[PDB]
Amino acid sequence: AHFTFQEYGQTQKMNLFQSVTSALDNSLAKDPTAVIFGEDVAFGGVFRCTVGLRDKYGKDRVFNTPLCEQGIVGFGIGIAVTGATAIAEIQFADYIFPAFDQIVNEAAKYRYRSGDLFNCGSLTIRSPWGCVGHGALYHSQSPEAFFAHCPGIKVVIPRSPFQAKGLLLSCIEDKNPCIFFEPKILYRAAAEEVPIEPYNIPLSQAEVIQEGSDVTLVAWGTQVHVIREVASMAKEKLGVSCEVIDLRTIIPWDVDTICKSVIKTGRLLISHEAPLTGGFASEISSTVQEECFLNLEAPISRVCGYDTPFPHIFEPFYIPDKWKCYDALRKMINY
Amino acid sequence: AHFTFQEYGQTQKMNLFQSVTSALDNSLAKDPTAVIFGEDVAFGGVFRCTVGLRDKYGKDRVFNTPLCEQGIVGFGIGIAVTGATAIAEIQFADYIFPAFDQIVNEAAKYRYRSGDLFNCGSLTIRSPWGCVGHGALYHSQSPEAFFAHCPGIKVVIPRSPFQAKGLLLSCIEDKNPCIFFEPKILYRAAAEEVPIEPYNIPLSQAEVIQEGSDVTLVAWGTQVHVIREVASMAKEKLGVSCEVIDLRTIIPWDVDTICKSVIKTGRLLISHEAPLTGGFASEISSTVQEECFLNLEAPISRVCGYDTPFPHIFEPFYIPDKWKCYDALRKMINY
Amino acid sequence: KPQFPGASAEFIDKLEFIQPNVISGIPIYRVMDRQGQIINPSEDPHLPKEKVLKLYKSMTLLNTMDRILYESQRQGRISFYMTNYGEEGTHVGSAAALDNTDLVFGQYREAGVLMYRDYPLELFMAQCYGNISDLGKGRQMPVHYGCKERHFVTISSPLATQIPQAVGAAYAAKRANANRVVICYFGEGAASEGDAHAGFNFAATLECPIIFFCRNNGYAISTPTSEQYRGDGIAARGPGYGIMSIRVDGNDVFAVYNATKEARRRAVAENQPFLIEAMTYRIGHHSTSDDSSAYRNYWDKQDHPISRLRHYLLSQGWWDEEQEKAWRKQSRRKVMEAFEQAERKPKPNPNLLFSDVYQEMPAQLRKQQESLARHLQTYGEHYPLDHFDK
Amino acid sequence: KPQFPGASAEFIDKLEFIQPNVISGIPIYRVMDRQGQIINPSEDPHLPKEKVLKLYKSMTLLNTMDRILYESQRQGRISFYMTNYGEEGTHVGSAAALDNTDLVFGQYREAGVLMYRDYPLELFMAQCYGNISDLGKGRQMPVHYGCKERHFVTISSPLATQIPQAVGAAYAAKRANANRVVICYFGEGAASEGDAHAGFNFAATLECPIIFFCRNNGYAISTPTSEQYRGDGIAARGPGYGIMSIRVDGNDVFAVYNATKEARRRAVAENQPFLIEAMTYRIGHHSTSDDSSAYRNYWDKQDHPISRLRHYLLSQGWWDEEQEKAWRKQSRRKVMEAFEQAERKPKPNPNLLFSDVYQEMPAQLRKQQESLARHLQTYGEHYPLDHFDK
Ligand SMILES: Cc1ncc(C[n+]2c([C-](O)C(C)C)sc(CCOP(=O)(O)OP(=O)(O)O)c2C)c(N)n1
Ligand SMILES: Cc1ncc(C[n+]2c([C-](O)C(C)C)sc(CCOP(=O)(O)OP(=O)(O)O)c2C)c(N)n1
Ligand SMILES: [Cl-]
Ligand SMILES: [Cl-]
Ligand SMILES: [Cl-]
Ligand SMILES: [Cl-]
Ligand SMILES: [K+]
Ligand SMILES: [K+]
Ligand SMILES: [K+]
Ligand SMILES: [K+]
Ligand SMILES: [Mn+2]
Ligand SMILES: [Mn+2]
Repeated sequence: AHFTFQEYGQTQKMNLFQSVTSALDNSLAKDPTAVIFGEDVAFGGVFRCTVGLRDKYGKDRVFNTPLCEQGIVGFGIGIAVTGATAIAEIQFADYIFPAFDQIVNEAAKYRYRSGDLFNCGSLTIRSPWGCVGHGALYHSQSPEAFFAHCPGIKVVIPRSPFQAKGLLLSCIEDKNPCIFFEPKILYRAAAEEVPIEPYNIPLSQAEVIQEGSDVTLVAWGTQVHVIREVASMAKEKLGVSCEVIDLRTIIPWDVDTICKSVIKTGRLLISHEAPLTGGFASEISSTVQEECFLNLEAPISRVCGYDTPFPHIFEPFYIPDKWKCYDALRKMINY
Repeated sequence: AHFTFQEYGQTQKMNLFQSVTSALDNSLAKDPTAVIFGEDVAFGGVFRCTVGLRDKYGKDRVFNTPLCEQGIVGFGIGIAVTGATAIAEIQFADYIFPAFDQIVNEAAKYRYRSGDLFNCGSLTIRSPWGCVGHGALYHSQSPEAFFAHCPGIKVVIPRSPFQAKGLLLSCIEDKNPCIFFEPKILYRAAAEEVPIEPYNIPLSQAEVIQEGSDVTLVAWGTQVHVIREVASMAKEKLGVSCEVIDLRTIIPWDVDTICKSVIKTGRLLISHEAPLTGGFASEISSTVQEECFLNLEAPISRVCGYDTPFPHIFEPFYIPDKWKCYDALRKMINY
Repeated sequence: KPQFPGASAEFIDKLEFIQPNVISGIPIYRVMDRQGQIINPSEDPHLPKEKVLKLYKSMTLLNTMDRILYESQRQGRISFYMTNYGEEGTHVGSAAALDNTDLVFGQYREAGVLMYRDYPLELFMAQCYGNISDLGKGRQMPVHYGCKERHFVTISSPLATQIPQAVGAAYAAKRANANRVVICYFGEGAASEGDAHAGFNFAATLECPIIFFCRNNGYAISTPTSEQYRGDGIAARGPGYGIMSIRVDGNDVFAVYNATKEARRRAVAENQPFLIEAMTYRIGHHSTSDDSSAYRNYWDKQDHPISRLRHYLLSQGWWDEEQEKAWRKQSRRKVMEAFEQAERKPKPNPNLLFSDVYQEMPAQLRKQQESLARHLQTYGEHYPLDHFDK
Repeated sequence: KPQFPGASAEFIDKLEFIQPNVISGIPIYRVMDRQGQIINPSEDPHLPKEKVLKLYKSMTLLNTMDRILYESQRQGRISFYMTNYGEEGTHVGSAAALDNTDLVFGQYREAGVLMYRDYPLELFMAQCYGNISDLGKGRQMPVHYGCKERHFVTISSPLATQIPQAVGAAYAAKRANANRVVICYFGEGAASEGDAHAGFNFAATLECPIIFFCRNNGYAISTPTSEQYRGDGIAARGPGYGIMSIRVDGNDVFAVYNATKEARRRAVAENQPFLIEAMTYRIGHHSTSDDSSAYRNYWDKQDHPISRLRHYLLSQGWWDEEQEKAWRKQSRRKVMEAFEQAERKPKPNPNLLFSDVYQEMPAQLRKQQESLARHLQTYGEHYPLDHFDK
C-alpha cells in the first residue's frame, strides 16, 4: 500500500465510510427536509456509506433513483430550489461527467443568474474519488480541477474520518452547492476517533498539520498521507524541516494559509494524483508565484499523475508516490 | 468594439465564417468519407459556416441531427471508429457540456484504452466560442481550460480567417480527436486574404506575431488582437518592446516557443477571456515559472475574466480589455 | 406464465415486431372550432366572462409588447428578443388552469404565463433592458424572466435542464404535502435532449405531481420535426415511461385549459405525472438573430389562437369593435409608458457583476471587485460609466 | 382535419388521457419450452447439428471460464471479474444470427458474443491479467474486452456511451453501402441514461441499420426494475421513437436467434433500427465487488438457458451423458491450460503507460516517460519491476 493513515464530546472509532454515515445521520435527524438519493443508496450503497439510514428515516428520505447521473443532479437542484436539503450521491467521481452541464451551467450559476431570486444552496453532491489500486480508467479519477474553473460551486475533499464528518456537515449546511469528494481507498483504511454528535470544520481553510521551516508541502485527500511520510523521509534522510498542509477546500481555496507558509519557507511542493496538465496544482503554483515572488528560493514543484488516462496494471508506476515526491523535494532543496 | 482586426496560390478576401466554409469545402472534396452534422447545419448554420455545402455534397454528408449534444458527440465518435471523417458541430461552446462525458471519458480515451485496436482520430468538433458583446451567460463562454485537463484530445483556437482555415484543415486531418473553437465575434469582423486551395497550419505550435525584447504577451483567439494593441500602447506610452505570441493550440501546447521568448524578455503576461481561477493561463504560468525561474524578473501576470459567470449588461466591465492588460503590464514593468 | 422481474406480460409463440402508429397518431383534443364555436357542449368549461376576458386581454397585451420589443431589438435598443406569436393560447390557457402558487419552470417562449400572473410591464422591460429595476440585476440576456412572488423560476438558455429540476421540486412538494403541482414547459426540440428522458423517467418512478407541457410548434430554429424525431410526436413517448398523456390543439385556449385543469387535479391527487403536447405553429422568426424565410403563413391568417378567442367573445356578446378599439389603444399606451420608463432608467452598479456568485462574497472575489474599482478610478473615461448606477 | 407539422392525427372532441399498458405488456416471444421442446413448428429455425452444438459448447465454455476466473478474483489473482450466469443464451443466440463482420458494441456482460466468435481463451485471460499478451496493453480493468479482428469494439465502463456511438458506426456503414449491421448491447439500468434516448432517436431520424439489444435481467446492481422505470420495460419505449420492437425470452437461444436474425435482415435491407428486449435474470452477483444476498434461486434450477439447450440436444439424439462428461473435462482442461499460461506471463513494459494517449507521443508526454525511466533507475527496488516486461 502506497500510504499509511496515521473538545467535542463523546467519540467512537470510525473508518471513513462510517464517519460519512454519522454525518448523514446527524443531518437527517436535525433537518426534516433533508433527503439522500442516487444509485443503490437504499440498501446502504456500494461503499456502505448509507447503511441503516432508510430504515431509520424512511423510504421517502433515503431512496434509489434510476441510473441517470444528469437526472440525479437535475433532480437534486430542483429539490434545493424549494429550500429542501438534497444530498445526491454520484456512484464514482468518474461518472460525474454526464452531470457536468447540470453542475456547471446550472447549479453553479443558479443564484447569480436569478439575482438571488432562486438558488440551490441546499444541494450537496457526494462522490467516491481517487485511486484504489486497481480501479483503472473509470474507478480511479480525481476530477476536482475540472470543477475548480467553475465560479459558483464549492469543492471539498477530506483526508480522514474526523475531517470527513466535519467537512461534510459543513458542505450540507453551506448556503452554496457543494461537491464533496470522498477518497475511496480510505473508506475502510484505518479508523480514528470521531465525535458522535455533529460538529463543523470550516470550508475554504487549509490545515497546517505539521510545522516546518525549510519547505512547504501541499496536498489533499489521501495524498496528504503521502506528503506526511515525505516530510518524515526528508527530516530523516536530509535534515529538512517540512511544513505539511492539507488544502481541504479546492474552491474557494485558502490562498492566505499557503502564501503565509511559503513566505516563511521559501519553497513549495504541491502534489496530487490528478494529471499534471490543467491540474489544480497549476492554479496554486501560479498564485503563489504571484504573491511570494520575492520569497521563492526555488521553482515551485508539482508532483502529479502523468498526462494519461488512469491505467489498470501500471497503477504503481502512475501515482505520485512518496519516492516521486521525495526525489522532487530532494532536487528542489539542492536548487 | 473592444478589439481591432489588423506562398500559397490564389487567395480571396474571406471573413472568418467564409474561411471555415472554405476549409470544410476543401475537406469534403478530397475526402469522400467526410460528413458534417449537428443542429441547423443543413440550411447553412446559424452563423452561416455551412452555406452551400449540402447543395454541393448531398444531404447524406451535410445534415441536421436532433437537438441533443451528447448524441451529436457520441454519433461523431461512432462514425470515426469506422475510419470515416466526422465533423460535428456544437452550436455554441456553452452547450458543449452535455457532451462532456462523451468527450472526456470516451473520445479522449478511445485509443489508449483499446491498445490502439480502435480510435476516433477522425473526429473534429467545431464550436463558436468567446464573447460577443451581448451573449451573457450562455452565448459567451470560453471552455478551453475544462478540456485542457483531458489527455487524449487536442484543443485549437484561431485568431483570424487565414489562421482558421489552416488550423481547421489541420484538426480535420489530425489522427486524434480535436475540438476547434471559432471566436464568434470574428465571424463577420474584418476579412483577409485566404488561399482558395487547401493548406495546413501545424498544431501544437505558437506563433510569434511580433518580436520584442522587454516582455512576452501570450493570448489566443480574439484576445491576440487585444494584446497586439497593448504592445502598441506599451511602445508608444512607455517605450516598452513587446513580444506578442498567439498560442493557437491549447493542448498539447507549445511550451518551447513560450519559454524561449520568456528566456529572452524576462517577463510574461498571459491574457484570456475565461475566468482566472483554473483558467489555462495558470498552466502556462506554472510551467514557465518551472522552466524560466532564473530568467524571470517579475512575477508572471495573468489578466483574465473575473471569477463569475459571464454577464449581460456588465460585459464591458468583465472582459480583460486593452486597458486592463496595459495597466497590468505597466505595473509588471515597474516591478 | 412468464416469470421475469422486468415486465408483466404473456408469452407469444410467433415472431411479431411492434410497429409504431405514426400515420394515425394520438388524436388532437379540440373544444372550439376556428370560428370560436364550441364543438361539444359537454366539454365547454363555461369560464365566467371576467376570466375569458382576462385570457383575451393577456394574449393581446403580450402581442402588443412583442411587437414593440421586437422593433426595439431591430433598432439595437435591447440586445435580443424572442416573440411568442402563435403560441399565446398555450400560455394563457395553461396558466389559467393552474393555482396561483403552482411552481412554473419554462424554456423562454412562455411569457404569457407571467403576463397572466400579472407580472408588471415595467419588469418585463427591466429584464430586457438590464436596468436598475431588474431583480435579475441585468445579468442574463433578454427574455430570461423569473419571479419569486409569482412562482415562476428564472429561465436559463441551456435547453431542457429545467425538466429534471421541475421533477425534483415536485418531489419536494409531495413531501411537504403541498396540494401544489409543478408545471414544466419545453419545446419539441428541447425534448430531444438527454435531460428530457431523465425527467420523464424520474417523474414516473419517484411518483411526482408534475405536468410536463410540450409546445410542439413544428420547428426548432431551422430544423423541422421530421429531422427531430420519427415517432408520433412527444405525446407518444409518455406511455413508454408510464406517464398519462394527451395531445391538444395549442391554438384553442379552452382545449389547453381543460387538459391542464384535469392534469393538475389528477397530478396533485395521485402524485403522478401528466404529459400534455400542445400542437401549435411558431408564427414568428425563432428570435431576432433569425431570418425564418431562409428555411420555410396560413396559421397567422386562418388558425390563430387570438382570433379564435376573439370570435368566441363576440358569440357571447362579450366584446365588439368599440371595445376592441379602446383596448388596442389602452394596451398600446400601457406598453409605451413601460417602454419609455425602461429606456430612461440607468443600468445597475457595475459592482453587481460580483455579487450572488456565492451567497457570501469570497475574499478572492472581493479582491477582484476591488481591482475593478481601482481600474475604473484610473481608466473610467474609457468605459460607459454615465449609463450605470452610482 | 388537423394541419400541425408536428404530428399526423385526427381531432378528438372529448378529453381522454392515453393510459400506459403496463399490466398486459408486450408479450414475450418464446420458441422452446423449459424442457427444450419446440412449441410451434413453424417457428423452429431448424439450425443444423454442428451449429446448435457450437451454441451449446460456447455457453458451457463461458460458464467454465466464469467459474475459474470468479475463483481467481476471490483469491486476488486478478483484481476484478463479472460473471455472465443466466445470460449465456442471449449472448450466443444473438451472436449466431449475426454475420461475422457485423460490428458489435457492448456493455460488459456479453463475453459469449466473443466466445461464439472464437476469441482465444488466452486473450480473455490476458486482458483479465493485464499481461504481455493483452492487446489492450493491461490498461483497462478486467472484462473490458475488445477485438478488431472479430469486430467487437472495446468495452468501456461508463454506462450507455456506446449506444449513440453504435448509431454513428451504423450511419457510416449505410454510407459505405456495407450490407453490414451494427448491434449494440446494454442492460435495463443503462437504458436509463440520457445517451440511450440520444441513440434511439438518432437511429430512427437518421435511418440507421442498427439493432439495439437490451439484456433485461431484473436488476442494476441492487436496484430492482420497479425503481428503474414505470413503463412496460425497455421494449415499450421503442415505438415512441419510431423503432420496430420486440420482447423475447432471453433464456431461449432459439427465440433470441430468431428475433436477431429477422431484425438483422430487416435493419440492413430497410436502413431502420430494431429494438430487442431479452428478458432474463442475473443469476450471479453483479460483480466480484458485490454480495447480492444483501438485496434479494428458481432461475438457476428451473429456468436456465444452458439446461434448456441441453434438453433440446438430447431430444434430437445430439448429446448424451458420455459426451457431456467428456466435454466437461475437455473444457476444464482448455480453460486451465489458458489460465496457467496467463499467470506465468509477465506484465507489459511500464513504458506502455505512456503510448496511445495520442497516436503520436507529444514531446511533453515523452518527457514524463523519460522522468519515469530515470526515477526507476534510482528508486526501482521500491517497485514491482520483476513482474513487468523488459
Ligand atoms: C443545450 C442547447 N443546445 C442548443 C441551444 C441553442 N438553441 C436556442 C438558444 O440558444 C436560445 C435560448 C437563445 S433555442 C433552440 C431551438 C429550440 O427549439 P424548441 O423546439 O425546443 O423551442 P422553440 O421552437 O419554441 O424555439 C436552440 C437549438 C440551447 N439553448 N441549448
Ligand atoms: C454512467 C455510470 N454510472 C454508474 C456506473 C456504475 N455501474 C457499474 C460499473 O461501474 C461496472 C462497469 C464496473 S455496472 C452498473 C449496473 C448497470 O446495470 P444494468 O442493468 O445496466 O447491467 P447489468 O444488470 O447487466 O449489470 C452500475 C450502476 C457506471 N459504470 N457508469
Ligand atoms: Cl472500487
Ligand atoms: Cl451570438
Ligand atoms: Cl428589420
Ligand atoms: Cl468467497
Ligand atoms: K450546500
Ligand atoms: K481529428
Ligand atoms: K433551461
Ligand atoms: K460503455
Ligand atoms: Mn419548436
Ligand atoms: Mn440489469
